[PDB]
Amino acid sequence: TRVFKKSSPNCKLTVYLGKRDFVDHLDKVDPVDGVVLVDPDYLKDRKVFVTLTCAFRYFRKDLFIANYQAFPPTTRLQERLLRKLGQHAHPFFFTIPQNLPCSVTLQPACGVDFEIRAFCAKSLSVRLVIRKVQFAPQPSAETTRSLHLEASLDKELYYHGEPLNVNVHVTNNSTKTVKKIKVSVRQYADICLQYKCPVAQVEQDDQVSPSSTFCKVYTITPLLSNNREKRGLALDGKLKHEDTNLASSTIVLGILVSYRVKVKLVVDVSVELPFVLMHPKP
Amino acid sequence: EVQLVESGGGLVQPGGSLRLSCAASGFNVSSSYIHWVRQAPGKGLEWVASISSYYGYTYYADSVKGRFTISADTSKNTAYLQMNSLRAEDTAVYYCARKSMYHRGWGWLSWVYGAMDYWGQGTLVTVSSASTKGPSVFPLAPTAALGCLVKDYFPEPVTVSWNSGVHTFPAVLQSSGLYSLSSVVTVPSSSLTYICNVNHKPSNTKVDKKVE
Amino acid sequence: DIQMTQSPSSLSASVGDRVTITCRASQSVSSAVAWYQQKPGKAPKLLIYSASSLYSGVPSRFSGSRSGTDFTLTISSLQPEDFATYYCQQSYYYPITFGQGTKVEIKRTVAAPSVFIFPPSDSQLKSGTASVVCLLNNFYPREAKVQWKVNSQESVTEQDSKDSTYSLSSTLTLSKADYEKHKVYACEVTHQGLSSPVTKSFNR
Amino acid sequence: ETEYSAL
Repeated sequence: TRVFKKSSPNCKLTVYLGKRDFVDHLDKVDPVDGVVLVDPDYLKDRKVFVTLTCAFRYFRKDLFIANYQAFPPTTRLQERLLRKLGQHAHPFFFTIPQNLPCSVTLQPACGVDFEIRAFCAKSLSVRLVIRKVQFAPQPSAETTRSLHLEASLDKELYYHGEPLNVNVHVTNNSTKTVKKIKVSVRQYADICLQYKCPVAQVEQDDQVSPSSTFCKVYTITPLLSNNREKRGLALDGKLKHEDTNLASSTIVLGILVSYRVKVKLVVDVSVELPFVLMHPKP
Repeated sequence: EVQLVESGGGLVQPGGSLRLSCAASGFNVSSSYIHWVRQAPGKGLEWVASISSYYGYTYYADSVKGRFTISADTSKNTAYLQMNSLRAEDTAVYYCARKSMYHRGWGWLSWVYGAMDYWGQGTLVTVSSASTKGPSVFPLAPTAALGCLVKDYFPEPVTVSWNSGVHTFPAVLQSSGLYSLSSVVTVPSSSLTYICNVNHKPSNTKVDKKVE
Repeated sequence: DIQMTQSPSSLSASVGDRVTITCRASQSVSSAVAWYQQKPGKAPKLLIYSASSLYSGVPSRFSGSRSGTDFTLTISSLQPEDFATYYCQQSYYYPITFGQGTKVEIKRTVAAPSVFIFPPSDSQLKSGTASVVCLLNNFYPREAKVQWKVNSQESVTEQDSKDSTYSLSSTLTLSKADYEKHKVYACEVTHQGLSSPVTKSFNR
Repeated sequence: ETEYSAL
């Protein structure tokens, strides 16, 4: 049906690859199987090599490199890709260890990005960018500061963009009258070789004056619309500079991204809750 | 199940304004490209505007850039199109449609702007510099065919009945703007009574005329 | 923008026909086209995407194909229910551009216009607006012309469900004076199904 | 760039 072909200026060497978004099932990473198409004159003695990379930039800290030689040799999709090509069609087969940093980049390249590089030379160029990605498989926080503040989330797993609902319970016995309630979202993006980032904040001047109870639900939504101008914002894997989502929530060595909900009063005791922000499997 | 509801359709003078609400059920406005389309009277479709909240992208058709303005409310999971400076040409039946940004294989596709597979039900947007009137009914007299002309009525629908072979002839917009149509029926001349009944529910004007 | 022209502007068809509808874009397109089938009164439905796909629920008798920038929509068996307008629209560039419809008509025996000519009535004369009527009742097919012999509007009925006919009505609107000025009114009907044009005329 | 074809 659909398969991606890449070539260099001379085009003697072509790489056919089925997918370009590798799903980490957390036990078996979708194996990387591709086909190299060459000619005899352009190679003759020089063998055909291909490489998988996990290049981390910001510094080029490739946490892993493996070499598989298309020619000489050392799967059905490979079968069908080969049958159309003939003698100079040679498979390469890389297997990603399950424990690699997923594909995350930083909006100004930087971050984590896999890659398949295909070349031909005598002794161990086509640049095919791939990525690692994951699919989406009841938070409750308390604080007795008086000012009893309880927050709860309907569910922990929310897809990118879907609104998140927060139940707030404010019991105020005190004489200290509230000014605001802010339900904010914090995106922690730790660069490992953990910075707070405000992405959404539904502030309402809901004041619960002495000896009172406040019980209502807020709905907050972190979106890239207002986050376009946030330096260090962890975006998801960018293929050839497409437009990407927010760096999803890692499910555990590169950049570690987590997401929490913070319910802050301005009196100002608060709470914090985590949630998952990964796309669902289509 | 995914559906859209378009609401906010009613009369509005030229140079006025209106607001159309697309309530989207079954999906989010941040995980779908929302497109406001229309269709003129007795013509084909025309793409008015399209938005994506997650990336905050807006695109207007060259004829509705500035005169129409689209945005969304994610808390209510709704899309809003504020129609400014509505004009006669803007008269149409307006639709709302959605393109799921899913099924790239993993996540969102930011460069598809795909085909809108889930439309609403259509809300009429009218534009007219005239006020409600009552139809003026006239008889048309001589297989002998006889009819009645229902001239200068506003607005639709006029329900002309005759006591088979009866047909209402679409109300064509005169230069003034009013709806003026005709309606005839054919009977043999050997029996040449018929009464043409004009109904106008918006004005509650019911009239009868005699032809035979 | 892109002029997604579609042809033919109108094609005759009946049960079992294999209609071919072509859509040509002014600028290059990249397998991004959709053809929408709107019945009169309802809202469109998705038929084609990727220039060759079949959206779920779209009857298999519809198909689309690409032969370059010329996108082909093929309805191998144009069933009775699939009588609507078909507009092509490319979802690659912005602003999206729609075609101009392929009005799916119906075909029957070449018919004649049972012509009638109507002066106004006493009440209409009293009112002041005389709308002289030229009623081309049950004439098939829609292709024809009406000429006035003393500012006409053709209150065309849509294809009638009795026998796929168009009960046209060319009406000329005057005030009392203009109506009274002339003496003999005539409207000439030119149609394919008649040996000669029929000029229905009467005395004021 | 990542070209295209078929199978």
